[PDB]
Amino acid sequence: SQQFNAELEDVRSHLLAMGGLVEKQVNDAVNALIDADSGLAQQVREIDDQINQMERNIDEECVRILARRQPAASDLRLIISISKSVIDLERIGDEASKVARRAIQLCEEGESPRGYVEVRHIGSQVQKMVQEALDAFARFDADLALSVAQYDKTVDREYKTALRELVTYMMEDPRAISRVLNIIWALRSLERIGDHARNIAELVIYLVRGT
Amino acid sequence: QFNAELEDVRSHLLAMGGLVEKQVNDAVNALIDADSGLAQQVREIDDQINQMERNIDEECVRILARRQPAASDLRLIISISKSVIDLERIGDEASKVARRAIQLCEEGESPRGYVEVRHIGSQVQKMVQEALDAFARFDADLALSVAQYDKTVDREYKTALRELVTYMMEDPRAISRVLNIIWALRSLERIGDHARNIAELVIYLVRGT
Repeated sequence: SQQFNAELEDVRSHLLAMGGLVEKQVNDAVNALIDADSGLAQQVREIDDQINQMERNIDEECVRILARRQPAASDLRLIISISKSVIDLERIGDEASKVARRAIQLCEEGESPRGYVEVRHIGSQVQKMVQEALDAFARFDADLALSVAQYDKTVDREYKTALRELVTYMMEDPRAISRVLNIIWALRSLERIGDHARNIAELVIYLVRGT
Repeated sequence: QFNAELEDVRSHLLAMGGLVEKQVNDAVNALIDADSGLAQQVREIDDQINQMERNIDEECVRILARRQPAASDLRLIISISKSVIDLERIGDEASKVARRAIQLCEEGESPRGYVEVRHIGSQVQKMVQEALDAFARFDADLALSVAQYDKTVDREYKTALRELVTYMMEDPRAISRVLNIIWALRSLERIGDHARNIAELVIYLVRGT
């Protein structure tokens, strides 16, 4: 041991580094959509490969660590929280990358007459949820983690009311359907990003509380 | 010991996979046939699926508690735990398809989309069955064929969407019904990505990368 806990901090810090890269993808995707910025949107998709390769590198790392002799219960909880959470980070990065596709599409089609304030609002919240879940993991802080998980309720709630606004608007202005659907798909991806931040928070709870 | 609990966990996985395939089949059929009873069946199983997932995940964690496994054994258990998340996501997307089927029963049938739902639905159903069969037999050839087919589903989804959108502008009164077909199609495409994910676990376990 006891350099087993070095290699353990190394995989913890690799998680954090992945999370940081993914959080920046969320930031850039949202800005891309709002700013009708194709270049920024493409830059986000091109990161998604590095993110997938980070996830693979972390999974193998968890494998090697585990392979060396049985971990104590708390350590096992940590490795398990890491390997499940890189899946969440990967799915966050993939959703970011879908938002960036919507961004490009809206550049081609013209802006939606509705939904930008909602995208920005939900996006900034869900990006916060990601920072907080990572900060919570980084500090074994199951208090913060709990509130993240709880805030997901209000995000899903905001999503359903924005959907209402946007569907009823589509029925009033059918010419805008293609553009409104793009905002709606982007909002659905932002909601999922918040669902995954919540999952990573719940893993931090399990890690800390033991359950 | 490992061999025994591995077969235990593998045995629960295959049962879970079997229900989920039936869920997808029931949910696609519910939509095409306007059959809300069958959609109800999809939603019922979904609770069992989530149970199986939780159980299977606990078993994996206990197995990881126990030994010190060879790397290759760790890979396998970690991949099993991943694959049950995919199976749960598939189950959940099937439930969404069922919900859409119910709404459509209420609204009367959409003027458009059922041909594409049958088409994409049957392909994605096949992808799941093959992904699971490939996993059951560690057949990496089959796995790779599944993963690569996803691109054609995504392509078919994108052309279906374009045509359904333009149709909704030609006929605004169908908006609510057509949106339901679109949401269902979104779930099916998602089911395809999850079958692709399971097939890719097989490729990784067999070929390394």
